[PDB]
Amino acid sequence: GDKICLGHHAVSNGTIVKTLTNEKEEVTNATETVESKSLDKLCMKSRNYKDLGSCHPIGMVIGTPACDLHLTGTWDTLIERDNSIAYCYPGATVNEEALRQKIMESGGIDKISTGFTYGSSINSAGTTKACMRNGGNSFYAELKWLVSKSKGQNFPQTTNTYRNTDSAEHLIIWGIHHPSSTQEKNDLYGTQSLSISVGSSTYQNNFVPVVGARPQVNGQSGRIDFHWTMVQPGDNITFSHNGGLIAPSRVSKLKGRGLGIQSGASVDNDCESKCFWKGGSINTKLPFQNLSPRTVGQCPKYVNKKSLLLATGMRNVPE
Amino acid sequence: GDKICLGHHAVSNGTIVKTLTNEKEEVTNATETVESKSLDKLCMKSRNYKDLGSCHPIGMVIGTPACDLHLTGTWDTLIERDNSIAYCYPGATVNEEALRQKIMESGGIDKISTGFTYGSSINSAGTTKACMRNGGNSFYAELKWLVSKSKGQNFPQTTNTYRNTDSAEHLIIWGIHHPSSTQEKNDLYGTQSLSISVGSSTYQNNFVPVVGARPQVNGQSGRIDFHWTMVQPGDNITFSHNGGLIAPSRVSKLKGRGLGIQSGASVDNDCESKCFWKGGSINTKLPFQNLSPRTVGQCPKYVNKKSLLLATGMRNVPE
Amino acid sequence: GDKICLGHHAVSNGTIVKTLTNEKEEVTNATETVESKSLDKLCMKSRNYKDLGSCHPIGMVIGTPACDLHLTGTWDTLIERDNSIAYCYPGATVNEEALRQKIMESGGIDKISTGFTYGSSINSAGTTKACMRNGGNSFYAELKWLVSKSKGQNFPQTTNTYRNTDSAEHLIIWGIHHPSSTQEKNDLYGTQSLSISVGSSTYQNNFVPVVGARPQVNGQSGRIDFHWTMVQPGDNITFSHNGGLIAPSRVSKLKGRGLGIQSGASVDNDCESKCFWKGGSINTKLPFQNLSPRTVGQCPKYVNKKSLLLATGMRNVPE
Amino acid sequence: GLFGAIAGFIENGWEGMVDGWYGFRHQNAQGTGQAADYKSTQAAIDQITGKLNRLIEKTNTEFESIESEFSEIEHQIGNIINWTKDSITDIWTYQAELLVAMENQHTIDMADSEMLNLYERVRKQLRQNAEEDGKGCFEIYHKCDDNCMESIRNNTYDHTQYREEALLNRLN
Amino acid sequence: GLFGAIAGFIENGWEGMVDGWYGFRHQNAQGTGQAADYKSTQAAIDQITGKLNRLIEKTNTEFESIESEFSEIEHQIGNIINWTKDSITDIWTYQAELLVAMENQHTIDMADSEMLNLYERVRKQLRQNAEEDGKGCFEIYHKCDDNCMESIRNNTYDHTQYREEALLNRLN
Amino acid sequence: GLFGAIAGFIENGWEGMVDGWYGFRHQNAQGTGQAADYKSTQAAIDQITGKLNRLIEKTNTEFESIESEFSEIEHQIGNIINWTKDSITDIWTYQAELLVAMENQHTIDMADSEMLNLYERVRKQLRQNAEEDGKGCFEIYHKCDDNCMESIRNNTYDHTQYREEALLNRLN
Ligand SMILES: *[C@@H]1O[C@H](CO)[C@@H](O)[C@H](O)[C@H]1NC(C)=O
Ligand SMILES: *[C@@H]1O[C@H](CO)[C@@H](O)[C@H](O)[C@H]1NC(C)=O
Ligand SMILES: *[C@@H]1O[C@H](CO)[C@@H](O)[C@H](O)[C@H]1NC(C)=O
Ligand SMILES: *[C@@H]1O[C@H](CO)[C@@H](O)[C@H](O)[C@H]1NC(C)=O
Ligand SMILES: *[C@@H]1O[C@H](CO)[C@@H](O)[C@H](O)[C@H]1NC(C)=O
Ligand SMILES: *[C@@H]1O[C@H](CO)[C@@H](O)[C@H](O)[C@H]1NC(C)=O
Ligand SMILES: *[C@@H]1O[C@H](CO)[C@@H](O)[C@H](O)[C@H]1NC(C)=O
Ligand SMILES: *[C@@H]1O[C@H](CO)[C@@H](O)[C@H](O)[C@H]1NC(C)=O
Ligand SMILES: *[C@@H]1O[C@H](CO)[C@@H](O)[C@H](O)[C@H]1NC(C)=O
Ligand SMILES: *[C@H]1O[C@H](CO)[C@@H](O)[C@H](O)[C@H]1NC(C)=O
Ligand SMILES: *[C@H]1O[C@H](CO)[C@@H](O)[C@H](O)[C@H]1NC(C)=O
Ligand SMILES: *[C@H]1O[C@H](CO)[C@@H](O)[C@H](O)[C@H]1NC(C)=O
Repeated sequence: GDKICLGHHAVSNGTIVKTLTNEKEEVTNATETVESKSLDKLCMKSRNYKDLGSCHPIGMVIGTPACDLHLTGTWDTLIERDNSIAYCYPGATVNEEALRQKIMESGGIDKISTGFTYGSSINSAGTTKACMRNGGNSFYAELKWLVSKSKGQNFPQTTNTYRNTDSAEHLIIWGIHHPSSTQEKNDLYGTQSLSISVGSSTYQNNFVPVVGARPQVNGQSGRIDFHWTMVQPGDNITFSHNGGLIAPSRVSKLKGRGLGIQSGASVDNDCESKCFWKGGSINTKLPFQNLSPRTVGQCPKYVNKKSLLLATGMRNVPE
Repeated sequence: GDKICLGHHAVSNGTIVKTLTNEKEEVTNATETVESKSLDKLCMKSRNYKDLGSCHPIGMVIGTPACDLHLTGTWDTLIERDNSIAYCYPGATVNEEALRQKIMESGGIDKISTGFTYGSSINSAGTTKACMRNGGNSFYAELKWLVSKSKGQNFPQTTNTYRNTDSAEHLIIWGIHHPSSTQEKNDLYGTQSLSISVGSSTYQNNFVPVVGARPQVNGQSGRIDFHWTMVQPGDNITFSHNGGLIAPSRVSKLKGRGLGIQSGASVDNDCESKCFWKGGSINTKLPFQNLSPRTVGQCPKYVNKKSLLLATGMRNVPE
Repeated sequence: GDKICLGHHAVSNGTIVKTLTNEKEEVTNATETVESKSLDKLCMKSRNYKDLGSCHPIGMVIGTPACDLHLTGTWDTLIERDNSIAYCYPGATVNEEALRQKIMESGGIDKISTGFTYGSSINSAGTTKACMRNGGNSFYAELKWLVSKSKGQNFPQTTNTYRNTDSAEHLIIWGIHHPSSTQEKNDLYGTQSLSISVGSSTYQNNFVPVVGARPQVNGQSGRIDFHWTMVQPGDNITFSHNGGLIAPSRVSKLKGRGLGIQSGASVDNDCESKCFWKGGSINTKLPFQNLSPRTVGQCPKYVNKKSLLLATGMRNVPE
Repeated sequence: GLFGAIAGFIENGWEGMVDGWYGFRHQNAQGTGQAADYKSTQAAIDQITGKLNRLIEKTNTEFESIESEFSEIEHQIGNIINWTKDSITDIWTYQAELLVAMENQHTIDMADSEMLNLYERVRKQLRQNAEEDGKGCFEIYHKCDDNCMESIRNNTYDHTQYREEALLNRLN
Repeated sequence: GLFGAIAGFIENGWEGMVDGWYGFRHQNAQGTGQAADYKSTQAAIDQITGKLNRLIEKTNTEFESIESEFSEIEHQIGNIINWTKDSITDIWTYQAELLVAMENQHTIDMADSEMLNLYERVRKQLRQNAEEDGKGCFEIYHKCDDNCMESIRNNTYDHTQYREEALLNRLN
Repeated sequence: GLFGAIAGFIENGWEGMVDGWYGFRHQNAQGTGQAADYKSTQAAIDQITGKLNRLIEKTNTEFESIESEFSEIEHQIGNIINWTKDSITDIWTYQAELLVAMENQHTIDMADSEMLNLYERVRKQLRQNAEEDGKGCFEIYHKCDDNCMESIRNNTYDHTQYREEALLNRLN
């Protein structure tokens, strides 16, 4: 008899995949579902980015010299680098991390003046060689180191209140100076008990500068501790102080939304991407990726597999 | 030959669904799996609810005037509204949010008296125009503003200890008065260094009232810092003070379990529900819902889909 | 015609499982996927474990009597029990929980001497009946209760700084004594204002011992507040004080990584396990378990099912 | 599809059939008829009901608020919550999308299967007395009046009774 | 079910069959017999073992305590942990419930399939020389002794060899 | 496998076939030939493409860093994050593993099905004019030249035209 036979194709070039019943199935073809390749750069095409270079986000709000180019601006993307400078005079901010995060998600900052005036017996322009600009000693651009105008004299009881007349919350930072010696305290402020209280309608806190001997950084054995809040629209914030306050001259308004990236990778304006990590930028249509759990933007989900092949052909049965 | 033919049904009114292969499959029928409808109300049928209205949960524990109807009670459901009042004399409580949460999960509060007595030279019934009742000046119902009985006199060193003789932990709140002027401090308490220490077997802390000016609310430029702990059964808590303590007259026992709802929706006693959100109440047998990730009770899981149709018929092939 | 018939097997011994369609399908056989059995012991075979017994991890760092066997060591597994002792003289440590966690995650501790010397007028070997060893009064092994050598004498202004010359961060703890009476303060230290400041490059704080009465524990009505930091390699930490400091004699270096287990179950050295919980040890090849969400090590995932049967046979159709 | 019947060798559905999901349709000397199959229609419906009973009316577990709708909370802890919540929404939406996709794939392929089973049933009933058209029909090589057609529909048709004539007409 | 054999046209299982999962049963002039099919039984068992090997043996990742069992802590951060842990438990219990449900659906339908495949194998092997009963049996229109029955069971049955007469007895 | 064709009764693939996935291959008086089936090959490819279009191209949701890459964060809150992240990685790696496994099981079984559907198509076309070999071939009991072979491949073959001869050669 004559005959007609039905059959399928095969390849010698077979591929192995996993199923519900078998861990090695040859199929004719298959495709990778887990992205393993990343670009060694930050793909910034068609984004208003801000590369902070040596500036740390917090320095933008207090006005460290390293951050002079970045005291104001708008951006949809902020880039932090690893040994960026936040502080000139040694110190620390309370809830630094929260503050760092609010700025990195902000998409822009504007500076509004406090209008605080002090009157004589206060010298409101203290400077230090820890915060150089040039020529000479300077201080944080957004704050004022207030000091008795006369060396030994007691610092006057003073009161300053800032009033938010905008319709958006403003961020206020201030510092408290912790001097290195009882002599230094006496010279900058009184020989009197120091006390600083800060109060709004929704916030209330008290501080005491504290004297003591400490290592030098870098620089100085004294310190500044920064503290901050949000002032609601229409609210007033009052500072009551008699020495030790590092007062705000400008407050900050954070503007909208932006993507904050922490990376040392260099910027590239010719590729686009919606996904970033420390090692750069990830651009793929695959649903999963191999590279890092710590990513930002619109990212495929991180998995612990080197490879997951999806079959794109039938079972392979060679001749 | 005579013929018999086998076939299936179809419909002119076809429906589209998704499969593994195809994003538009016509089937004869299908049913929605994602709930999208919510009720504009809080379905309280057959629940012992408590609507706090203008009272903030924290005001129930210190006894703000707005919370007089809610100083004790049992409930299986507590409702908070958005501009509820916690404080009459301005202040803030440490770990407010934890405290607010413990109460919203509590299902009832009882008030147990501290029995603290003071002896003369102390006037233990200070009142203020900031906390009005009927008639005249009042104070928080659960606390006592202790003050020198004679205006300029030093406040006596005093000691009060509360002992938990129940078999459940009790919540103790107390305040520390931060006065607005050295004059006001001098008039309420001594001209002496103030110091307040609080100690149990499992808790220990020291406080210092701090003088300073803060915006008037609304009212006053002084403030009160509220602090709290749990006192274990059988444990004692002692207060050592010489002016500045706002002492507890009653402590609180939180009773069991309840569902805490934060919503502005109005209550309805004719529908029932096990699921609630800010926008009201959600009542469905479907496994998913569309309305909010922020829900409380026994809720379907939130998803980012408008619609997910489950096929309840075969593939639809019309004539 | 002669007949050949095809058929499958069945059993009288049928089992019920769930499918997509049916909640009750008889199949010929099935197997459990959710582990429900645990061992009431801690399987420690082939691990360098340390069972702390009555010692609390924090006591290892300050040197409570109960912890004398555990002041140094290396381990890959640390076991805590429920009413372990941390303190002899009553007190509390700030951020106790973080400290407890750092130790339970540590895999070993070494003690490095501070080398602080004091000179006469200071008696640096204060002891108490609250911290007994053999024979007589003692104190925490890693700290020194400094006291005026003469009963009524003012305590000398003193300064000690410790320098980390290792290449790993060291943990320093210190205490601050809050005495029970002005009489006790006067006898241990001066009749003078007490003040203690502590400062490094990364840390800076001041303390004031506070006199006051608190319940006897049990023992004493005074208290100690423990405070701690990490001293970075190369950094100095200085203590300035005039009475009230409980000084470190030794600091701690935490060494690598280890599994911290909290359980009351007794140890067994002849089973092995990678998964532990309060109730003991879980050893299974099944992907899920029934016993606790709170487990440590390499554990199957917790589920809320008593049982989930996987079919290992066909549909069962009996005769 | 998978079983090659619905949208396979049967060209299309019958919109006139409203008594059931699968069914019969005949033509003989006395005219035409239409009728639904109970056993196959019920088989399909019961498994869809089974699916619906598993997804609907499950009991959910209790969750309390971990955030405040009204008092903004510490920003660091807020971000950790937002992150965890969005991370969980992504998981549930994906699962839901997967669940429905695969259940639907199965429902459709199930329905195709029940149609094939009904075909195979009838084919075996008619033994050598009929031949498959290829379009879903069987041509019967004997004269099959309305009672004969009913016998096929209620599984009482005896092929033996018509075998000798069927074979004779197949051999011409 | 899906493939219409198990709980389909084969009305029930054989409890006497304990050598294997699928098998044969015959009747000819020399009496009756029963015998299991190796290839089909092994095909089904191996895919169950495949499933079992995937669900057993997975390597788990290390976790540390983020709570204290004994010095119960602080409340705000606790509530966030409870929430996150219950949220995850819901996810794993659901997945488990889905995993098993669908694997079971597949196991059952797989087993049905291997039974159909065994039927189809034999049907094609007998060519023109047998007819399907409709109940899972083939009626053989030639005289088939115990060796002939074995040929069918190991796919060595030669259609050519009995065709002459099979046809002859079908011609009636 | 499930449908018993690929790695079933068809013993192997054709590597010479590069025009499509499924196809025909003949032998008659004029020699041999090979040709691919469009409809079945397209049916299989389109469903693989469908699968690929669901897994690729998905839109993701936006996430911010809750960790710092550069500054040490509080150890307690860090541990809670590590826990939550590892907990979520476990979930996604498991799901991915499951997704692919089951999609692959389905792809393979789909492809088998299309091969069966092509078989069944041709079987029904040839009516009583051919017989199944059992290994994927049909033996034609009439003389089928190259135009006749094409008629089968383009669904234009009329069985009635060759029936009388076919039956005659089936009967002797
Ligand atoms: C072999 O298979 C790969 C897919 O794995 C395919 O893309 C490629 O074209 C093939 N190569 C050759 C030379 O046939
Ligand atoms: C293998 O995979 C992809 C699609 O998944 C395809 O583009 C590629 O050409 C394939 N290779 C062959 C030879 O089919
Ligand atoms: C301070 O802010 C309050 C709103 O809380 C406002 O009523 C008041 O007018 C402001 N101060 C003055 C002097 O207007
Ligand atoms: C039309 O079909 C829909 C579902 O697609 C069904 O709910 C409705 O009852 C049907 N109505 C008519 C008139 O066919
Ligand atoms: C559509 O499905 C629902 C249940 O899923 C059912 O109540 C209704 O009968 C269906 N509509 C039609 C026309 O069958
Ligand atoms: C204080 O509480 C303790 C329990 O810790 C108890 O033994 C003691 O009697 C109490 N003291 C007083 C004065 O009641
Ligand atoms: C039951 O199924 C299990 C699956 O592990 C298998 O080991 C065992 O042999 C089976 N027993 C019976 C009686 O089928
Ligand atoms: C104090 O610390 C600095 C580094 O921070 C170091 O240079 C110096 O040697 C230290 N002081 C002493 C006396 O060792
Ligand atoms: C099929 O069943 C009916 C009852 O539903 C029965 O009365 C009838 O006699 C049967 N059909 C024929 C052709 O006998
Ligand atoms: C999530 O929390 C952040 C603060 O960390 C807040 O800005 C944001 O509004 C919250 N999410 C939404 C949807 O509001
Ligand atoms: C969960 O944590 C809360 C404190 O936030 C605690 O009250 C509760 O007991 C914990 N859950 C269980 C099961 O105990
Ligand atoms: C098969 O179809 C083609 C159309 O492409 C037609 O030209 C051809 O004539 C058909 N077959 C035969 C045998 O004629």
